[PDB]
Amino acid sequence: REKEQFRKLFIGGLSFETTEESLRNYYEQWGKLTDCVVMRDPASKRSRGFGFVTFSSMAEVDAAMAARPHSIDGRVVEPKRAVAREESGKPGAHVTVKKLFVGGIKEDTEEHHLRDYFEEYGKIDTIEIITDRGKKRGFGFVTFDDHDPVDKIVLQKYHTINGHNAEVRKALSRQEM
Amino acid sequence: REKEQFRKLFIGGLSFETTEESLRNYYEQWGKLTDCVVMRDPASKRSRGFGFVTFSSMAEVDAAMAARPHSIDGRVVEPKRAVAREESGKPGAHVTVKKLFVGGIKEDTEEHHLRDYFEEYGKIDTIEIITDRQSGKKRGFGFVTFDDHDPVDKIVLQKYHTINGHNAEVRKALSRQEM
DNA sequence: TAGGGTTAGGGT
DNA sequence: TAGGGTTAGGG
Repeated sequence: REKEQFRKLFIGGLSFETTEESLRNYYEQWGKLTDCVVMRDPASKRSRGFGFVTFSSMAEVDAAMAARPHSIDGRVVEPKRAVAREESGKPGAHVTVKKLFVGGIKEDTEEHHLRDYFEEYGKIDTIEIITDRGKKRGFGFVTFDDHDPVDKIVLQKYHTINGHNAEVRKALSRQEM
Repeated sequence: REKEQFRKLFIGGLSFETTEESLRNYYEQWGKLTDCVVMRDPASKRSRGFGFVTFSSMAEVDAAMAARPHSIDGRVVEPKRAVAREESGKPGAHVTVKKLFVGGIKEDTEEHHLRDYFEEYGKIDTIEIITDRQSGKKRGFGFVTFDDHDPVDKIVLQKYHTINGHNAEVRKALSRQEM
C-alpha cells in the first residue's frame, strides 16, 4: 500500500476539547485508522487546534474527503491532505488554493491536453494557457471547484502530460512568491 | 552613507506608459536620484509594471514615503523599501503587512517595552504579548501592528534588535497559510 | 516551468 | 523565537 504520507489528512481547526478518542470515532466512519493524534503544546499540554488521522488506504481517505463538510465536537473542521515536514520553509507549502500551476508543457500543449489529463481529479472550472501579449510561454493554470483535487495532484510533483515531464505547484500570488 | 538597498524603493503598479524620465521627474521632488529604472520585458520591451528609484540618502526616501499616496502618470503606485535579492525564495519575503513578529523577548518583556522601542518607527495600532492560554506564562514572542506597512519594512532591514536586554529578532508577520 | 492592470532587480 | 478560536507533526 501507499506510504503514510499519502494516507494522512491534516485536520485544522479542531475544538480545543477534541481528543484523540473523539477524533478517532468520527473519521472511523470511512475505514480503519492506522494513526490518530491531537497535537498539543509540550509544556502546557494544551490542544494546538489541529491533528492528524491516517487511514488504512488511499481509497478510505478519498471517501472521507468526498463526505465534507466535517463537524467534530460541535466545530466545523477543514481536512487537508498532509504536506510533508520536509516542505516546511518553502513558500506556499501549506496554502490551500483551488488553482494549479503547470510548468514544462512547452509550446505544443493546449487547453484540451490539460483537460483530458486533469478532469479525472475533479471538476475543472477554468483552464488558462499563458501566452505573450502570441507565443505560448510553456506553462498554464488549472482551477478546480475545490482545493482537494489540487492537494491530491501536488502529492506527485511530476506529471507526464502531452509527452512532457511536467511540474505541478499550488498557485501562489505575486506577493507570496 | 547607507548602502543602495537602504536608499532604494521598489515602485509597484506603475502605468505601462511611465518611462524612466517621468519616474525620475516625479520622485526627484524629494531629492537627487542616483539610480532609476523601469523594468521591461527583454523580448517585447513591454513594461513589467514596476521599477526602482535610489535616493542619495535615507532621509530622502523617508521624506518620499512621508508624502504618500503617490500617483504617477495617472496611476496610484505602491512604493516599498527594497527587499534584497538574497531574500528571494523565503516565505513572506515580498509580502506587505502592517504587523511585526518579535521573537526572543522571553518571559520578562511587556507591552510597554515594545511600545517604548518601536514608537519611534511609526504609529502603533496594537501590541500583543503571546501567552499560553492554559498556563498563562509568556511564550517569548509578540506582535506589533502599525497603522502602515512602511514602519515594518524599515524595521526588518535590521534583523536583530536589542529589546529589554534581549537579542530580539524581527520578522514580517505571516498568516498560517503563508507559513 | 509564475499569470493577471497584481507590484521583486538591470545596471558604463 | 509563529498568534490569533486563523489550521503544519508526535510517535
